[PDB]
Amino acid sequence: ADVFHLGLTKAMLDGATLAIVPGDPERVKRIAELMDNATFLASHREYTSYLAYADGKPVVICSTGIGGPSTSIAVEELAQLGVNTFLRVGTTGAIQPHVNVGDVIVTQASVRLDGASLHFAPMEFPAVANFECTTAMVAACRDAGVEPHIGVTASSDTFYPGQERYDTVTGRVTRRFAGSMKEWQDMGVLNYEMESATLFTMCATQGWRAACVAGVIVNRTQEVSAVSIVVAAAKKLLA
Amino acid sequence: ADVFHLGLTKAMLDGATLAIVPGDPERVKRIAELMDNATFLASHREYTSYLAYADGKPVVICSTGIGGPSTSIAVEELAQLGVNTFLRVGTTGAIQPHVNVGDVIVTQASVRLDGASLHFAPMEFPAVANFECTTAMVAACRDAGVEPHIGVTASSDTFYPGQERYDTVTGRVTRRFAGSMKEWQDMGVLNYEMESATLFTMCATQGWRAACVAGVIVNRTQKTEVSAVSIVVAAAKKLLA
Amino acid sequence: ADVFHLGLTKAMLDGATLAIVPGDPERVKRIAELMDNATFLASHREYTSYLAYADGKPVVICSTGIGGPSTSIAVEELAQLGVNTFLRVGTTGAIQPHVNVGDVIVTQASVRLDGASLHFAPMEFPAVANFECTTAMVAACRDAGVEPHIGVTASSDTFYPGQERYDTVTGRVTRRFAGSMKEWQDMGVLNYEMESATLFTMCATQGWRAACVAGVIVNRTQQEIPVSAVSIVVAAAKKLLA
Amino acid sequence: ADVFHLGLTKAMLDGATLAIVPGDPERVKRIAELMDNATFLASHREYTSYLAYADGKPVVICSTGIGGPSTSIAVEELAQLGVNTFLRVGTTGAIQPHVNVGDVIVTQASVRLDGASLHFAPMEFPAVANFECTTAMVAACRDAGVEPHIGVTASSDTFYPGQERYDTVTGRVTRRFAGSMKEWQDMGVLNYEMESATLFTMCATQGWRAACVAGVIVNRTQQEIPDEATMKVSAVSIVVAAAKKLLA
Amino acid sequence: ADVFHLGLTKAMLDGATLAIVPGDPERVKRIAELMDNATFLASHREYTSYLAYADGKPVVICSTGIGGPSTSIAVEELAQLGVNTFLRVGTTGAIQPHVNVGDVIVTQASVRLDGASLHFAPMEFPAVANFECTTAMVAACRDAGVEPHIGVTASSDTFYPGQERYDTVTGRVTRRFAGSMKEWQDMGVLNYEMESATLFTMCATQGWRAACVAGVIVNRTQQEIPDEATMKKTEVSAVSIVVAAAKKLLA
Amino acid sequence: ADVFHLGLTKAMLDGATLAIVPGDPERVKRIAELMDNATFLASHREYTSYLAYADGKPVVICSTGIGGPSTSIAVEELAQLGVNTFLRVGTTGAIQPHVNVGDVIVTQASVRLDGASLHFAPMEFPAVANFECTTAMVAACRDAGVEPHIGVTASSDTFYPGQERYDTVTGRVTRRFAGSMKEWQDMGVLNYEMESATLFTMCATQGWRAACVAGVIVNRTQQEIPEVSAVSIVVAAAKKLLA
Ligand SMILES: O=c1ccn([C@@H]2O[C@H](CO)[C@@H](O)[C@H]2O)c(=O)[nH]1
Repeated sequence: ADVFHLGLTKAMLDGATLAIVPGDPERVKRIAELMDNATFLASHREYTSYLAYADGKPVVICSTGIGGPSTSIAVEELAQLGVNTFLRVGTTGAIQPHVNVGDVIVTQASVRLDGASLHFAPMEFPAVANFECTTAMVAACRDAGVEPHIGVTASSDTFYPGQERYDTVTGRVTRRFAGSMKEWQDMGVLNYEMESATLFTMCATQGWRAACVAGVIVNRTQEVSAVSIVVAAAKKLLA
Repeated sequence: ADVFHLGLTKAMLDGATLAIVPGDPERVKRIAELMDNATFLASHREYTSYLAYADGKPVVICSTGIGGPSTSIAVEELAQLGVNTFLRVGTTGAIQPHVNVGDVIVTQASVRLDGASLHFAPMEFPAVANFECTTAMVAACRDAGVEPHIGVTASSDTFYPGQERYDTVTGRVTRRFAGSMKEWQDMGVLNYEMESATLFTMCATQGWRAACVAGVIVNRTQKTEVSAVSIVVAAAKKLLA
Repeated sequence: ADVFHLGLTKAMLDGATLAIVPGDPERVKRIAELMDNATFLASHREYTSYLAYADGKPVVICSTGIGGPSTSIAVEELAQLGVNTFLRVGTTGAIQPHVNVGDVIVTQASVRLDGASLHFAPMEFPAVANFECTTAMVAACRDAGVEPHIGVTASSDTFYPGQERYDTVTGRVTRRFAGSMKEWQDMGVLNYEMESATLFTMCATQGWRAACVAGVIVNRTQQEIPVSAVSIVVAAAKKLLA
Repeated sequence: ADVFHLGLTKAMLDGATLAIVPGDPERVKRIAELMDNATFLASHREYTSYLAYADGKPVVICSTGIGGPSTSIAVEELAQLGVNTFLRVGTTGAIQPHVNVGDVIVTQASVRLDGASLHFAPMEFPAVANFECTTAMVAACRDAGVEPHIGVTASSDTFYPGQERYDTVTGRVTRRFAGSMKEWQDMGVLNYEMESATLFTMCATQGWRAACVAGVIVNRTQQEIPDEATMKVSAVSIVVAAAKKLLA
Repeated sequence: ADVFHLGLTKAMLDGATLAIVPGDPERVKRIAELMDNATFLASHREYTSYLAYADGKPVVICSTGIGGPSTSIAVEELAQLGVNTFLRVGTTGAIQPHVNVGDVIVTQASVRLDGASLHFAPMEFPAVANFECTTAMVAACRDAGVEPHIGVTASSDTFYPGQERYDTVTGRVTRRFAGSMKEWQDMGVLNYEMESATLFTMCATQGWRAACVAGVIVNRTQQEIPDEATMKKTEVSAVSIVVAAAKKLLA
Repeated sequence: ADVFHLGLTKAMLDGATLAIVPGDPERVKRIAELMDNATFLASHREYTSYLAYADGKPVVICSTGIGGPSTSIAVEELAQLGVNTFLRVGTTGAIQPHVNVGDVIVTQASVRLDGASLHFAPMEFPAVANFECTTAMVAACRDAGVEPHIGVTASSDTFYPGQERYDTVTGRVTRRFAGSMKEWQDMGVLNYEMESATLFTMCATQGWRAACVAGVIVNRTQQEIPEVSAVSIVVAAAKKLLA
């Protein structure tokens, strides 16, 4: 290993400069296999990595785990190995009535309901995706005949209280987050997830490109496509 | 009038749903005359408003004044009259050595060094432009042969201490803003201006589209006005097509 | 010009050290004509400036525009030209049912609902008026046989949600400002306007004098949407220059 | 008693509506004795209280103890008993180089370096004195041939790190307060004390009047704490003169 | 004196390194007299100090006054004179419905509702007691047959609005503290007092040991303030407990 | 499964009310096999769980993953299945020079350099361990001849800038965190890790007991980059609490 967590060496990446970063270690192989010559690199903790080839060029695929702290480790260590572009593919719950189950959201920027983003910039800095990569994701969507919801995502350090879920052992939500779902809804926020605010703030401040695409699993008011889009998006950027 | 500061009624706008929003009232007529049948609407305080037509569609041109507070009045009152799209055009000073004078900046999102943004959403919320409008701005630049710098802008409630200027009467910068220019520079921030954080945050939270383009007039580390006004007019056309 | 925005030089001020600073550029002329030898100086963006004379002494009258960001520019640049005293004259919405439309409010200190103030001092610092200048404003009221309604003013970076106005496109206010008008009311706060927190914090921190009088144009216990003040601020200037 | 800490009943105040509030319980009798018919009311914890008469009018003198939390109990319980005006008389450290030992400072408003003020209003609210009472203090100074320093005071929950004293066991100050004396200095701030931010904020928000005069005991551009080398009209005489004016 | 407020010199402490710090100057004598050869030292402002001897070792007993800012001066000045261990003994309003009047509460850590603690470390730092001293307090309670209530305590710069008391002149509490009592109750917080946040944060950051035990004088689910109807105090005594804890630590 | 992420039902836990919670999924088996009848329950995402018995008492062993957010899911979902005590066993970097690589730290309470703790209580609430469980951990060290460093831990949402590591791509640390290591050192804080502030705040507010022991793998006074001691202690501690 040349990096402490991932178990990777710069040579293992074969000059890859772009990473696809799902949350789940168990989804990394299946993403890798949509491209050419997929090969297992390593597995440690929540970090499962593969290499594969998109229209000739190496792409590393590596899981992040759930949440900003585990994401910030993967992104830093990948970047130590020469990665400069991070495409997140994921799952999400929608909070707008017009965002249907099975739909696709491309996150342009995020509400910072996380703590790791503050380890890169004070809260005034916007958690904003790279314009070129977001453009690539949108065009990959439309190629698939899917018009994506493009907008703001609430990115939370918790799955329960910070997404204002009451279906828990205590049934309690702290004052800060009580009433919060309706607040984001009113402001046009599309969905909740748990990594984009760290991912975006850290890449913007450090000089790397990031974007995020997600298939909607649930809608709080009432996913092959997503992986196929992110691979299409990667090939656009590498072309 | 329908609206208390602008002195406008809805009928006056002839169905316009898109405003170009420069900072200076004296630049309003100038922008309006790039389009057809420019016509004075009203002038009160720092708010001068014209109607013109862009490829046959009605467009409002209205000044905001300097800063978020005056901007927030213009945008709300225009939106009361059916405007839903706000395109900001201006001049700016760059903080990155490779952003030369005569370059163009398209602001994708802003550092919130302002107060009025917080009257729309808590600080966690991003001060981000509409993707569709930002896309139009960038296409408008490229049609004119300009590759814009697209990125993050620091949006300040002050021209002097919030932009870490020491060329003032006291020469003092309060602790919060001491060393702050270097901090934004290291984060890739491109420039300082004084309205985008308010404009972006209020539009994103209230359901309106916003974007911002500016020509670089000075670089803190080291024709362009006409260029930026030309670009915003071309983006308006694209959006209304 | 000797300064970046105003279009003025030090010589144009004829040695004035005191400015009257209305919000509205369209009020500067009226103010100046209450004094002697009123002379147009400049007009750029929201900054219209006149000079006039009070009992032989030059006074500059210059607008700030609406809100702290434009105010911070006018104040700094006039201070560049030797002004050290800034008497704001404005309009205001009363929030206490005892204050009537047409009454005058002298702002001793302000709730900092603005952002420019923080570019001069952290929030713990009081947005407080100069004692001598406030004193002069209160006296000018007494001479005119009017109540000066002296107290605390909420100074907001917005006219709409930060003053908890609901007759708007979306009809909503963000959480921070929902209920906020009732909170200031209960705390005895008199009124809303949009410049005094920035003006006071900047003058206090930078060694300049400031004060603020405003005419009440609406009472918010009744409704959201809406010369005395101007004669008082002129009277006060004269007292300070005597 | 009819309040929980001070040990007082409304009848004990003989209709007083104005209090003089020093920090030290050991100063209360001396202040009371500048007035007429000084009489002990109670003493419990740090709260010593006297009644006396100012040009025929009743006045309660009651100590606050050091800091906003103890002050807030005093001011609330007095106000339960019908007090509506609170004149603090204190001691202070000057932070500007020519505000001398023995001078008096009249505090117009305060930097809120306390926690108790936040239990009355969010930090955006100014910790400002009552205009009427501040004017009377200024007037009482001038009558005595003292021109007071009138301005802004830094009002601190600590005597040591929050006033940037370093002659302490660890000799360290936490990051927030490191360099903070220079920031207040540059801003024209006159002095440090430890009660005015809480007193002013609680009074403005609750509808009571308040003011603050204090004598300088040290100049911090010179010394951290006074000693026998430090220089030798009292603030106590000024506050009693001010009270007479307000109740006339 | 060697210090600016307390009126004490190093010699007067006779080498003492442990202080009992009650909030009230009027309790100091009584505490002192539970030990040997109790002797008055000094009294200035809110600071009354005695010396006594616990199994032959010197113990200083000094009041803090109400609230963190007064507490902070006493703790600093005592440490200037060689004290390194501070055992707070106080009174407290229980906020859980079956923590009864007359029970003892050993505070292990504190909600920081004060401002003096921020003068020692940013709010993210925990206001936590010394493990050894808390252990001695718990042990002193059990020796005495009292199972203490060990947990978290809300430590407030005010007695009225910050403890959500409404029986006041205005009968209003600012937005931040409206509904706050219910918030702490839901989180399992046991009680309110007014010193432990400041004392714990300053001691942890400066390298000194602190602990806090307090007797319950009201239950806030019952009454805002106690009266003659309130349960009367039992022979269970927080002052006896603190003295017994001191002895364990000095042994 | 009766919970959304862990893949568990209540019946699978055999009545267990205490969990040992390491950060690494690969550590779960190793911990379980220090106990009796180690039994695989589930593996999903970063969440690997075993059941085992501690002197006859059932105990769940479930990874949290790195960081508060993943920790918060595991703690909540276990508690839905009847777990009420959470003993974290981890690794840590020491920031005090007297702490050696290989020593154990028992965390009494944590500096909240995390964001998930704020999803349970505002920042004034102390990130403090359960007194009983901390005392059991101290006793287990003592029974094993190891002196626990008991104190305050800085618990950070990042491994790099928030622990003021400079050997990174950009080698920059944001203003808030520049000089922070020295600040903590000066305040007597022992060590950095990445889960305790979330764990402690969420348990204390929710009515559950939590404690945390970690083995020192690096001393930051010397360098930035670096079971079975720590794990032995947490198992011994579990036995104490369920007796
Ligand atoms: O309710 C009101 C009425 C007037 N103003 C003042 O008048 C201008 C807006 O009409 C602003 O400069 C502000 O100073 C208010 O803030 N609120």
